[PDB]
Amino acid sequence: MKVAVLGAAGGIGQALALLLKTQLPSGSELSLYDIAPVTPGVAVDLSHIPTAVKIKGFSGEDATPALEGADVVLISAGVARKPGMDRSDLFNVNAGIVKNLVQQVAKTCPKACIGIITNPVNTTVAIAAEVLKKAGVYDKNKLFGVTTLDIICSNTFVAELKGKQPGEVEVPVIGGHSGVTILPLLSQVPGVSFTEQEVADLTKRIQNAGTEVVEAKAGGGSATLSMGQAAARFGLSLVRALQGEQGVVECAYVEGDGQYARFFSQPLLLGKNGVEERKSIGTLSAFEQNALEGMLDTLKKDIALGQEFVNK
Amino acid sequence: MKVAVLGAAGGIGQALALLLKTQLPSGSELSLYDIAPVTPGVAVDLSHIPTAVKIKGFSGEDATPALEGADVVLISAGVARKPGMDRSDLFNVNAGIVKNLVQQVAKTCPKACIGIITNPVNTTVAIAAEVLKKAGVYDKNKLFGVTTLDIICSNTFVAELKGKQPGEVEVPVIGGHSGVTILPLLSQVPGVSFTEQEVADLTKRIQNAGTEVVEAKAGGGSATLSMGQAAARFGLSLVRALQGEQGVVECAYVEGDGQYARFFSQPLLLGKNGVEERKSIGTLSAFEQNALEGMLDTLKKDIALGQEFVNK
Ligand SMILES: NC(=O)c1ccc[n+]([C@@H]2O[C@H](COP(=O)([O-])OP(=O)(O)OC[C@H]3O[C@@H](n4cnc5c(N)ncnc54)[C@H](O)[C@@H]3O)[C@@H](O)[C@H]2O)c1
Repeated sequence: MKVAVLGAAGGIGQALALLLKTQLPSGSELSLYDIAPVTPGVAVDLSHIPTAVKIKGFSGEDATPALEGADVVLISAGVARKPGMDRSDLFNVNAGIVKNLVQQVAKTCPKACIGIITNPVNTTVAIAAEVLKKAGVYDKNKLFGVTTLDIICSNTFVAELKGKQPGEVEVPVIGGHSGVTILPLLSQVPGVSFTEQEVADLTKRIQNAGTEVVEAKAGGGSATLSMGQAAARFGLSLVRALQGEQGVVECAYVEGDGQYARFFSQPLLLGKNGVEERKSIGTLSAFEQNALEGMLDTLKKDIALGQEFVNK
Repeated sequence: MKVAVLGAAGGIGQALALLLKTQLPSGSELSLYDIAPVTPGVAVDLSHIPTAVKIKGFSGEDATPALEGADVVLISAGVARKPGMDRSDLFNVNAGIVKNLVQQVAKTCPKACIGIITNPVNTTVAIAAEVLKKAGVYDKNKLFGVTTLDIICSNTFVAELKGKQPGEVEVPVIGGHSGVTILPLLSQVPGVSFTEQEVADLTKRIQNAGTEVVEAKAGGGSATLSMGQAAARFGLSLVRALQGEQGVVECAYVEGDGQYARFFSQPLLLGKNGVEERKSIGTLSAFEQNALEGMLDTLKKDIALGQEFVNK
């Protein structure tokens, strides 16, 4: 099976391509693509690592050469926030490239699962959906917003706080991928019970994790490595399910039953064709219930903004 | 165990910290250091990955807080080469950085094992030694020049050629870490046989693998991801050995018996005190015999340079 990374030259893309080179299954194929002229050399550098994963790099305006026969297309192209900005600012910046990149996909590998990393996810996914719809090949079970970073961050904070082994904690995270739209279902963390203030303090910390990294890098980029690792966990999950592994569950922003919004991140059962079943968000706590409602308007706005950009 | 990465904000440094954060044994501590102000931000980014490895970053002029208690110190600091340059050409821009870093290691954690990644390793390892000898704390079982990257490139090219599974091949490589001092013992590869010609092409390819990447990145930088992977393997081998594991063997550049030069790279058994035993380079073919000879001049020359730089 072939995986294609769009935006492989940036900080997130390189960390991701490194992880995938070293962790995809023997026999997999990985093609990298980016406008950056360094791109082909990023592949040559990775080609030197001794794993049964064939790698190739392409530069240019045409991504087409690395989308041929692609099964999974991970999109991390774009740019990221510096100190001050939010996640609803570089909009025209990236939305454009997402728009462009999603188009080449539709023409070249419509039936592949597409994972969107480029922020702001809430909006960029909607834009990709509209482009896929417009081109007449949209498969709503094959378009996901990679929100995995919010999951691994919540795992880490819950572990440290409660003194648990970090690999043994998995917290479900629902909603969206930015600020208020990010909701940790802490009431559902087995074996651990929290106090209202911990839930409050933790939720805040989890929602502001990205800012924590920006202020620390003092305007030297945002999270790139952990983002890389997370995108890496998600790509492998997608790849495992596509190969028939059963029981693969990941929360991800997708087009659902519209119960809360056209797009919403909830627990997903993945299978040979992408989303196999959209799990329920389960029983919420008063706090989660409270928080779930107050972010709605914000979420559909992002979605809105996304739809607009394409249809007009 | 505590691992200190010096020069952590560069491309090698960051790819290396990413791999070590997810791969060191639970319980380990990872310290990052670079003069670049972004460094502490890099650690915070990595601190978001849920593994039981505590990580912190430090910036500034003084590496002291990074070095307190380190058991392993990896030095990837310094400038990489530009298209056209050679590994020898980096001596001037890197000698002082190495000198400064190693002195702080000497004052703060003299017992730690030191891995010099900074090129030209043939020369920078010699500088480090003299510096340690002058601080009066040099342990030749504790100072190594990381050449692991020549190994993994060798296992890759050999596998692609002979149709073997990359993970099953281990070609040993001795000499030094440069265009003509890198000698792969293709004759000792258990299982495969090569033709006069094959050995000829493979050998050149392995020796210029570094340039292959610099050229391919067209000025963007040299091997950084394959290099981060190689230094990670080496660092994992060292740590497993410091912990008591047996049978740990890695080729590295160190002060040996002197049979070929003050420093030479050969198979080394690693143990709880650093280099445990330097294994014999074994059986050489006609060709390998020629190579080994052809290069000694350059090597002693390369070492001579690092020495007078500290002495003179
Ligand atoms: N052993 C090998 O196989 C091998 C392979 C490639 C490169 N290298 C060498 O490793 C070094 C690293 O290259 P790179 O690709 O990461 O380059 P890079 O330019 O991308 O990063 C180098 C980093 O060194 C840091 N640095 C410089 N002086 C410092 C000091 N005094 N204290 C702390 N940090 C300092 C810089 O801030 C920078 O982040 C170079 O000397 C390169 O030639 C080794």
